[PDB]
Amino acid sequence: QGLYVGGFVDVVSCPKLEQELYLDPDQVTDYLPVTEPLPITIEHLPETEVGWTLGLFQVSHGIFCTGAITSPAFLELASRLADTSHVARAPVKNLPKEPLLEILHTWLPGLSLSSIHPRELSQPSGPVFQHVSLCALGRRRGTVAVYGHDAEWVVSRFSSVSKSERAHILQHVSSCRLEDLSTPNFVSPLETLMAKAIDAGFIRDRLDLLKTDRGVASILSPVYLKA
Amino acid sequence: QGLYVGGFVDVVSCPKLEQELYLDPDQVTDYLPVTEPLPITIEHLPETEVGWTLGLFQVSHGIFCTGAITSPAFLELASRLADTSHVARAPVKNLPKEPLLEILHTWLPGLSLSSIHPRELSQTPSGPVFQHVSLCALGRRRGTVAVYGHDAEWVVSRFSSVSKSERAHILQHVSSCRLEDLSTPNFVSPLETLMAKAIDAGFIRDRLDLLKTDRGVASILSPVYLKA
Amino acid sequence: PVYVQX
Amino acid sequence: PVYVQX
Repeated sequence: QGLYVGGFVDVVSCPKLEQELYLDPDQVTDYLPVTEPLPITIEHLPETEVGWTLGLFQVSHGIFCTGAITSPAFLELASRLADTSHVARAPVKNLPKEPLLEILHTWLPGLSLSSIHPRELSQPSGPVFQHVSLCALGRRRGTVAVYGHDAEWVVSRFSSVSKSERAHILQHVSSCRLEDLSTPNFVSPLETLMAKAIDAGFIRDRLDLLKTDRGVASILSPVYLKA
Repeated sequence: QGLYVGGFVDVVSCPKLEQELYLDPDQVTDYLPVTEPLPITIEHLPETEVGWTLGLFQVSHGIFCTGAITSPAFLELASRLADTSHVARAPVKNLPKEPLLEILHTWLPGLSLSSIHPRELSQTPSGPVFQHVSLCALGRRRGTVAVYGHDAEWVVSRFSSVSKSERAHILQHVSSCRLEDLSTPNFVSPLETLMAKAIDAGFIRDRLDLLKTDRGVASILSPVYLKA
Repeated sequence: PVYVQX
Repeated sequence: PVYVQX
């Protein structure tokens, strides 16, 4: 009934490289967890709100996000795309068909945090964590999404998340009545989304990076991931 | 300001692994050239006519197609996509920026023929042999990458596989075609159908590597607006 | 007849 | 503030 997303927006034990992307685990502790709902958008397009974060948590492996995908308009679009997408419609090993989950895994396999520039972490001029976007491929390694209808199942796919950590995360997730969240502001910019999908096909090594990301995240089969 | 497309829809030298894709040069000769306009569509989808072939020709290297992309609705869309796309909008080594050519090279780099099953080519075929040509994310036949351009002579000149004599013949035909007489293509597809195909394109195994090898197979000369 | 698309 | 997207 509900449609949840989980996954890492940062994995601690990845090599760091781009200074602007570094999230210092000793520094984010003061700003985590985030329990106030943050928008979930598509590819950082602010008018594509599709739902809300249910929590951003510091765990041993990194920063873990849970959210709910709630926008009727967005789900209607996703369903229309699933209707003709061959990759969305293909069987998944060991799992029953779930059209919405499969289209999401095909179109938007990646998670991406938007957060304040690291230099601007002073004693800041805007909020620290702004939003989380669904995307074709994350800039940070290990940031593949898991989409599911059962939040316990989604979190349990991450073998990197301990039994203890999972219980904590789900305690919080359970306390969120989805019906109480406000309606996301989703206005489909369909040409902009198609341009992004076209560009995503030309990302060198994309499918290799998605495969690698599943390992970096320590995701357990079976799952609806398409790479 | 014409937008032309050229490329092979079959290259004879390639090893063909699937018998249904084989086109025998010694058999297709009876059915070429096709000079009447055939529709140019997208990904073999209904409601996606974007233009018309100007000629399908047998040449030494394979079967070569020329076409004009003429649909106002399609060209308007492509232009808008080009304005948002990052890949379409990037610098092209050694050539001036052409966002429309670039987006078409990102989105629809491949050509794909629809033709009668080759079991029927041995016989006396039951209908036209050549049905339409589709623009696509990647062709099933190798060497089938498009070249898009605004100058037909420049487009054909990019194929070093096509002889000076073969080019002259082809362009003699392309020149004799009045683009203004062609009917308006039937482009009415929902964009969601096209976007689903674009999404699927990203999962095509080794797509970018095959686009690069197809450029070699076609013997395309740099510089061009091709993205792989 | 049957066509091969592609 | 400047946000880094991701």
